[PDB]
Parts: sequence; structure tokens; C-alpha cells
Amino acid sequence: FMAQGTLIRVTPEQPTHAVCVLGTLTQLDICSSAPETSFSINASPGVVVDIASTWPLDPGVEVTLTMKAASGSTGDQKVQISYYGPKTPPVKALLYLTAVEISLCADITRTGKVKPTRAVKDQRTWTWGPCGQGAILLVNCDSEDLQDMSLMTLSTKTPKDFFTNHTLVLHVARSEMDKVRVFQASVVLGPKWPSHYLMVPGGKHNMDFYVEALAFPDTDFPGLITLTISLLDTSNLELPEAVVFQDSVVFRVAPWIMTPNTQPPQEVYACDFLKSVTTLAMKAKCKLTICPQDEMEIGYIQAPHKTLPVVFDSMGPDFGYVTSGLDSFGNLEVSPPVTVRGKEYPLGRILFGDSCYPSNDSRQMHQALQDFLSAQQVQAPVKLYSDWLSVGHVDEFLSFVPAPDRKGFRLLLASPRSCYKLFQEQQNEGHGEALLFKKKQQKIKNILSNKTLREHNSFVERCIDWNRELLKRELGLAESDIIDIPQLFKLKEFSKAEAFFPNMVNMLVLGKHLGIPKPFGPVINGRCCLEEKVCSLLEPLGLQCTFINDCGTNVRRKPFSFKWWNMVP
Ligand SMILES: N[C@H](C(=O)N1CCCC1)C1CCN(c2nccc3c(-c4ncc(Cl)cc4Cl)cccc23)CC1
Ligand SMILES: [Ca+2]
Repeated sequence: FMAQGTLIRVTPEQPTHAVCVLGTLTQLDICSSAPETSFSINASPGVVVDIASTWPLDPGVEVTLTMKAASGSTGDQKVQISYYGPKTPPVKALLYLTAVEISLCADITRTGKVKPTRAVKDQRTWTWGPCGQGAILLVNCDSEDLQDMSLMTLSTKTPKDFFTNHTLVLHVARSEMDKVRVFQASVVLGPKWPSHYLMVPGGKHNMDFYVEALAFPDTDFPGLITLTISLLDTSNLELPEAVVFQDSVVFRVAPWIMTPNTQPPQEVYACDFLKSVTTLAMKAKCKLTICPQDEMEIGYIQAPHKTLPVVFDSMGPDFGYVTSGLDSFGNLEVSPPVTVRGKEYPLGRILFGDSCYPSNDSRQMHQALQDFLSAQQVQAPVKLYSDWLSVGHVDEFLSFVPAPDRKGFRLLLASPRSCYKLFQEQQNEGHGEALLFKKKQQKIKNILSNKTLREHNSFVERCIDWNRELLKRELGLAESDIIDIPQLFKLKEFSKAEAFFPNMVNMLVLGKHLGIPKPFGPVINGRCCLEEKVCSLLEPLGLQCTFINDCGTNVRRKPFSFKWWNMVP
């Protein structure tokens, strides 16, 4: 609550006239310029004097002043210092104080409700987590347009004639200058004005500022912006302006957060089988639009006062937009809230594809995408191995669905051996002539006999196995949280993998209703074994399995109730 101020050096010769800012301790320099033994001090009834009624001239006397109420006029409040001694008659040092109030209120407590600066301890350092301090900013991503902006106010109670000899200046550091825009009740601090002179009148006067952030956190911007108020002494026309008081709030720009398959959906977008999508969406109770691809992704940015969705593209609604094969949002899945060896990741962890080691022929996601994901912190990315895939996307062999038990979810992984065992269970029963089914059909007896297909699917198993162990470690996962979806592959151009039949992990999870790509499996006794196997896997967790066909569609899911600012990266 109690902030630190300047030192006021009084002298027995002339009197001293200082200003003191309500909420700041002020130190008094009695020992300098004093003559010669002991000293008393008596002040005006609105000046609190802590010493640490008679005291000596030892230089170890911390004389500290604080003001009790803002002033009516200049030198409203007086302070007098005695410098008596044993044989010396008391010598007076005068000090005339002028109380003022200068407070920056802004939402530093992250409760939605703007609070004054003297309400935190360290107003100048932004800290994560609950019990933390630091106001939030939303990026622009594009009256009532104040809604997507932060509130910052200045409340000042000063004498009538105060700003004749003082002035207030609002200012932002030049390095943060191009990343913020501050409006007055009109742009004051901007991307080319690092400081602006407030015209404030005497007396009591609250004036309001609106702050938007102009860019997201990144390797050239850790995400902090501090706006600072400075009180300037422009009295003595000869000498320059002397600062007498500075105070500031620190904003952190809200990062972009991504949503996992396990968040409740809100809207489905799409621009034939669109009937079967509308049907799934009807059953899941969720909105759906049509405009007459997965090169975008719909996240959200969140501050106490306003949450809104934002779309990133590598026009549509979603009130906000921002703009090799591995560089696609198909190569970005987001885990559910998890805790690994005690560390909580309550907004998930972002999984993206990559090679295992860099070579000539190895691909990687562009370094500036990886660095931007990482720069948001809140969802500590996790590099995976997917370069073995023709396309390269993580979405090609993993997905998450909601479960009512264990950790509340399951990780689906594609599994060639899961499919082989099913086909072998089928052939062992005399169904090797069951034809599977991008056209040439094959009976399962041929497919299991294909020794080459066996090697591809063994190697592919080793790839997905490698990633399995990665997910286990980086997501603190127990096998009991993993469900292997039978799925075949084939190695095509440049010995990269391709989904043998429709990639069933690449599914639409709309709450508990799954739209799964129809594999066109071998029909055994009027029931496709592959569908039957996947229902058998997912229905115990109470998912509703529906098999479709095959631009695509996207999904906007409800943001986490957990507020990113309470995590501690
Ligand atoms: N200064 C700008 C800013 O903050 N603005 C612009 C005006 C509004 C606010 C930054 C925006 C973010 N921007 C990006 N940096 C990395 C990646 C990006 C991706 C992406 N593309 C593909 C994948 Cl798979 C993953 C990702 Cl995140 C999409 C879209 C933008 C991106 C860096 C410049
Ligand atoms: Ca994805």
C-alpha cells in the first residue's frame, strides 16, 4: 500500500516548498544544511511525522513524512524543524508542503474492476498466477468498440492553481510504443508517440484511458507493456522540468489460446456429406453455418472484462482474424488440461509435428511458427515426430476425445497392429475373402498375406510408438488414458506414409458425438468389423459414433474456464 517518494532537503536559511503525492512516503533531510545538537519537529495536522518529542542530530534518524489528505491550495500544509542545542536558541527550518492526489487506477488485480495503484505492493512488476498483479490487454484483431479494450483511469485531487507550475505526462517506453494504443475520453500514447502531455485542471478530476494492444507476444515482444504517469515541476521557467513523481501500471498482452477437442463446441463452420455434418451437429446441440479449409484455426484471447474468439490463417466471422507442409494447423493438436510430475498445464499443451533429427531431406515446422506458439507460454508446445508422414500432420495419427473417467479424457492413437489383429481374428474365422473397400479393392486374405504391407505397418507402428512414448512423458500419461484405433498405412512417395483407408483418428469430436470417416471396412455378417471395433472402443466412454464420408469444416470450442493469467509457466 505505501509507495516511496523523493527526499525533501530543508534548510534553516530559506524555506522549502515541496509537493507530496498522496500514497508516497517522503524522506526529510534534516541533517544536511542544519547548523549545530538536538532537534524537535512539529507539523500541520495533516502531515504524519514518523521518526526512527525530542531527538538528536545523529545522521541515523529516518525522518519520514506522509500526507493525510490532498491540499486545498499551495503550501496548504506546513512543516517546521527546530535545531536547538544546549546553549543555542532554537533555529527554525521551514518546509511548506502541497498535497496532491495522483493515482493510476487500472485492473491490476485482474478482477474486472479497476483498482488504484496503491492497492498492490509492486505496481511495476507483472506476476503470473493467483494472488498476482498485472493488468491484461487484448490485441486489436480487426462506441461499443470500447468493449475489446482495457480501462485505465487517472484520479487527481490537487489545488486549483496546481497545474500552473506542474504538468502531467503519460508515456510508454519507446520499445513498447509501437505495440499499444491509448485513447483519452483521441489517441494519446501511440505507435509513434511515446509520450503525451495530459491537460488536467486543478481540483478533483478523474479522466479515463482506453488501451488496446497492437501485437501478440513473440520472440520480439515478451508481452509486457507499462504505461507511466509522471508529475513534472514546470515552475522555475529558467531550469528544465524536474520530475517529482512517477507511477505506472504494467499490462500483459493476452496470448492466443487454442482449444482441444475436449472443450465443448459452440459453432461449426463449413464452406453432400454436409448433411451428415448437420445431423451430427443437431444431435450434439451446436450451431452450424455454411458459406457458398483446415489452413486456419479458431482460438481465443481472454481478459477479465472480455473474451473473444480469434482465427489464425497460415471472409469469416468469429469476431477476429490474424494472418512446407508441416507449417499447417493440421500439424497442431492441443492436449486437454493435464498435470505432469506435479506441473499443471490447465489449458493443455500444444503438440506439433516435426522430424526426429534434422537432415537434408527432413522437414520441420517453420521456426517462426514454433517460436510464436512457444511465445504465448500458456500452452508449452511439445515437439513430436511426424515427418514420417506423407503430409506430415500430427492430426493424421492422434486425436483426443472426452471420457467420463480417469483424467477425464482419452488419447486416440492410430494403430496398425490393432487393425492387423482384427483382420487376423477375421481370417482365422474363414473370412479372408471379405473384400475391403483410391479404388482397387482387396480381400483381407491378400492384405494379411502382403508381407510388404506388413513391414510398412510395422515401421509405421514404430513411428507412432515413438510418439506414444513422447506423449506419455510430456503429458504424464498412463496407458489407461490411451485408446488405439485400428488403422492401416502404406508407404508412398519418398518412403513417407499415407493412410491406407480413411484416416479414422482424423475425426470430428463435437462433445460426446464423434463423426468418424467411414473406413469402408470388410463387411462381416452385415457389420463392418472396423466400425464395430471402434464403437466397442469408444462407446464405453459414452461417445456417440457416427461414420461419414471423406475443403472441410472447422469447429469453435468454448474456452477454458481456467483463466490463463492464473497459470504459472
Ligand atoms: N504482429 C502480428 C500481430 O500480433 N498482429 C497482427 C495484427 C493483429 C495482431 C503477429 C501475428 C501472429 N503472427 C504469426 N506468427 C506465427 C505463426 C502465425 C500463424 C500460424 N500459422 C500456422 C501455424 Cl501451423 C501456426 C501458426 Cl501460430 C498464423 C497467423 C499468424 C502467425 C506473427 C505476427
Ligand atoms: Ca488439429
